[PDB]
Amino acid sequence: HHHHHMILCCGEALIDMLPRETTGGETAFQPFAGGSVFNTAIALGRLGVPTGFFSGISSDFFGDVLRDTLARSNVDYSFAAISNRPTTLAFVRLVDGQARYAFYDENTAGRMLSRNDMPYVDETISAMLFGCISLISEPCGSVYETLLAREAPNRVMFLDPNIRANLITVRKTHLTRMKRMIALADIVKLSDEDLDWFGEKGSHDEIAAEWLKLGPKLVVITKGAHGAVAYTNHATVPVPGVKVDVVDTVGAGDTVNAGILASLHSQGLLTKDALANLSEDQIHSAVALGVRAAAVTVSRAGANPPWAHEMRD
Amino acid sequence: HHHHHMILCCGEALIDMLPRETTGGETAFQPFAGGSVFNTAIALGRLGVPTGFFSGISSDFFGDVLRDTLARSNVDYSFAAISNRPTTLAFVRLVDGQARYAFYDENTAGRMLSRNDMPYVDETISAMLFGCISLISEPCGSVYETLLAREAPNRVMFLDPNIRANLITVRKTHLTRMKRMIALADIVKLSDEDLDWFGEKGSHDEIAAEWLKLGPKLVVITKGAHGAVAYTNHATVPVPGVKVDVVDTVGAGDTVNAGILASLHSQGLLTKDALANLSEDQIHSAVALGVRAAAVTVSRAGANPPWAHEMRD
Ligand code: NA
Ligand code: NA
Ligand code: NA
Ligand code: NA
Ligand code: NA
Ligand code: NA
Ligand code: NA
Ligand code: NA
Repeated sequence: HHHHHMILCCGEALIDMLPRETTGGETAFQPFAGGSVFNTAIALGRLGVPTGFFSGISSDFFGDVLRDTLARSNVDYSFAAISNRPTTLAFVRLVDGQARYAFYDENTAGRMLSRNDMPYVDETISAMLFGCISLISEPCGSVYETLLAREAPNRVMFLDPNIRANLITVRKTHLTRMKRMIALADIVKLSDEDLDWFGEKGSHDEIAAEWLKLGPKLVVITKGAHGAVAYTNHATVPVPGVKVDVVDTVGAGDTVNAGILASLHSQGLLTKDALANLSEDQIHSAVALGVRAAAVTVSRAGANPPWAHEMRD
Repeated sequence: HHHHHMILCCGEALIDMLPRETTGGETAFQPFAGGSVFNTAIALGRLGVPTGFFSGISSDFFGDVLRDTLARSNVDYSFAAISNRPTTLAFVRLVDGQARYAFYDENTAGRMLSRNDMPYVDETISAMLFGCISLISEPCGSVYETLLAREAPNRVMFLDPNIRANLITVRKTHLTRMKRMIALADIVKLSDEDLDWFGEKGSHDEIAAEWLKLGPKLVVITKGAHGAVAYTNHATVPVPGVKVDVVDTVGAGDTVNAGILASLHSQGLLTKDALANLSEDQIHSAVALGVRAAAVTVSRAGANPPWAHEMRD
């Protein structure tokens, strides 16, 4: 009965433009489907969760790449708003030792979203997910914030404040905005790197405790190779990392999101009441699935999350 | 004395994003410096003509590619207006048999040019050059049109209406605008493909005759492999093509522009009076240089025009 309820992901869908060598031996940019909320919808799709995607998607050929990717991962993107504006591009370049970024998001299909584009949300939507860059950008951010505010009292809200300082150099109004978004979330997952960008005092375990009093019932901090720690009002759950050979980490965190949600969905715990009474074991299963799933992704030039027929054992 | 006068190119500078294969065996886009007026400035630079470039150039890394390319071809781009807006991108993709295009020009450094950015033009500027896409785009087009109108009475104007239907599907106001630009030009060069987009009656040789009455003293129609025909009020000059093995044709026409101008510059004929009295031989030398120079470009994945120390014999 809970099994057919949908998780509706709301946020950015973009193209990661990553440097590769041509056969001629020179630098080119290879287009990958991407975006944190997008990547999470894909991973939820591949895990067999009924998944929706609300966003602004272009009708150009890059938009085509995104819709094709969603469709092949069984994500329902009928919610999405299609226009003739271009697709967001995120450029990564290697200069000497380090990466440099260029964010091409002028007048895009994603950025120029409108209140009128807001989707109808009925009782078959058990949970919704929001991300950082789309919530912070203007004018689309106003739309997603509105949507989050409206449905927060009705449904499970998952928030991933993935700070991308490299894409958009972050300021206070961004940390200010994100902070007042946290209040509206039931589940919050962020990396230890993300949490540091918030200027808050104390231990990581201490910060999590403050946020649990702000409305979230579950806070998850991810620690790269070292796995993650999950915090609620009833427990703290360390989950060890998994050793694997890493090609890259694009979309790794997004897969963690998906595993946590898929497990809770599967366990039939995606209600506000059930999240308030999670046992230690239920928390561990969710975060562990998240970690296992991300193990696969980092292996093969992700964002390329695992199908559920992968991870079979 | 005429030898130190500068040709000032005014128009777009963009990045051609062309499909290549990665070592991994998949499609990527390789960034090339490009833009018709840009390509022409480069070629004039490499031919040893004192050359200027007025345009809108980004401060991002794509903008860096363009400034580096200009600098290494000895083009003076101090006239250019630098801002923090992104660089124009022109995507080409091969789908089945044919090419498909995507033009990414939202809120760019090039497109958002202003009246205030207009350059000071003194008596050391013998000639100026304008192109199509920048003259048609808004709001930058208003700026270039203004500039052309102001300096037309003072200096030699060269106009290249290179129609790019694939980049921007062309409408009447574009043909209307281009047409009323032609009046202000002393030299006009366009391809037979370009001329067809104008809906005008009669033979190509007939059309050229009409335009010569509109103000232009010299009209050149290029015919791909078959070379070109040059028209004035005193003569008609067929110039045969050159047989070469062609890698591509990006920037070919732009090199023709440069050779015509370089030759006239060298011959000391870049004045309104001298263009009104060109002999048959003087016309032939100019257009022939244009054709020879373009022979080199089409050979090596241009826009990559010849240095004058190439073409040495
Ligand atoms: Na397209
Ligand atoms: Na914008
Ligand atoms: Na966006
Ligand atoms: Na990966
Ligand atoms: Na940059
Ligand atoms: Na614009
Ligand atoms: Na432009
Ligand atoms: Na070429």
